[PDB]
Amino acid sequence: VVKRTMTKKFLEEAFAGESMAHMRYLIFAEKAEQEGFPNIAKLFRAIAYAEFVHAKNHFIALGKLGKTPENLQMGIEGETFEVEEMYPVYNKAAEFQGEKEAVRTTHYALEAEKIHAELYRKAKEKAEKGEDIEIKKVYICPICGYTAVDEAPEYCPVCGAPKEKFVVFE
Amino acid sequence: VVKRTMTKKFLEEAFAGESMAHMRYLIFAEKAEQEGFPNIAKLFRAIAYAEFVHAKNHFIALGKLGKTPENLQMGIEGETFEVEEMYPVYNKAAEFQGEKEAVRTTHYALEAEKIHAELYRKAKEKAEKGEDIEIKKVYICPICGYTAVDEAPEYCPVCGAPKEKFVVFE
Ligand SMILES: [Fe+2]
Ligand SMILES: [Fe+2]
Ligand SMILES: [Fe+2]
Ligand SMILES: [Fe+2]
Ligand SMILES: [Fe+2]
Ligand SMILES: [Fe+2]
Ligand SMILES: [Fe+3]
Repeated sequence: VVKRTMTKKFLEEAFAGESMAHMRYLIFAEKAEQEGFPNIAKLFRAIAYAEFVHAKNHFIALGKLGKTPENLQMGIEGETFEVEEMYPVYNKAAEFQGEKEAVRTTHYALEAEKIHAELYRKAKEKAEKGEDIEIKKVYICPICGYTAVDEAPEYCPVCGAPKEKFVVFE
Repeated sequence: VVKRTMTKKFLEEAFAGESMAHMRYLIFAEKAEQEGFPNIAKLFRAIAYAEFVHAKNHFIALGKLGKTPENLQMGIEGETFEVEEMYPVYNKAAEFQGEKEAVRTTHYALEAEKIHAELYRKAKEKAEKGEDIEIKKVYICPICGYTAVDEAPEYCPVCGAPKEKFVVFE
């Protein structure tokens, strides 16, 4: 594990840089596919995976990867931070500055993070006992990120998108 | 598109936050799989997607998504910055502080970004003319992220990984 202050800071910045590059490429791949460039989209997705490898490598060097129970905990804290601190404030700020678009994206994220924090809490209770959670599939709204396990509402409670549009993980 | 300075800054911060959460979850998912928790891995992957939706929303709100040619340009500039500026410096600093692990992770990323920059350049020249790129498959080394198109090398020149370890994108 890296211990020197400056190098740790640099690896942290590189992890953030790699994460954003990976994210942009997933976004670009989707856009390229919609524009009629399937091979360019394929290129973006592959490189996005390469950035995942870079990010994971820095992540491990910082010694931030642990066992599932500990990983779920990192998740619980991050989600909880976004629910109680970050998004409420960013949302209130956007409201205050009249940026309706930002008011919407932060509202979208916030409601979903509330669900994430809870699912991770339930999951840890299991993992911590050496047990896997019992879930068949997960629904994710492609519009606002609303998340549902096993059973989904007919329409997204946040944006109202029909269930037919939810991305399914099974 | 969001214009106010503070809200714009907050959305850029949220984009970074969502990107890193997305990444940590993809990393945690692979770990959960390796530890024997396939359902928890499923949850991590599903939620990773939800964070992609959130980041995509902020990114679009910030007005950073354009047509494929322009998106490739953003990629070219990002990769070039990492190749010419960021990684050579972080790598040198890591070496100077004797953090061998970081020397390795920054070197792995560096060699790969050099390839990425060139590939996006090639792709853009085609996209500019309304043409897709002529690539059938893309191989990615799961160890260092080394990237090769159409054919995988006998062994990864960067980390030494055998050809059979490459992840294929077709
Ligand atoms: Fe990278
Ligand atoms: Fe979340
Ligand atoms: Fe929704
Ligand atoms: Fe999120
Ligand atoms: Fe790259
Ligand atoms: Fe490699
Ligand atoms: Fe990168």
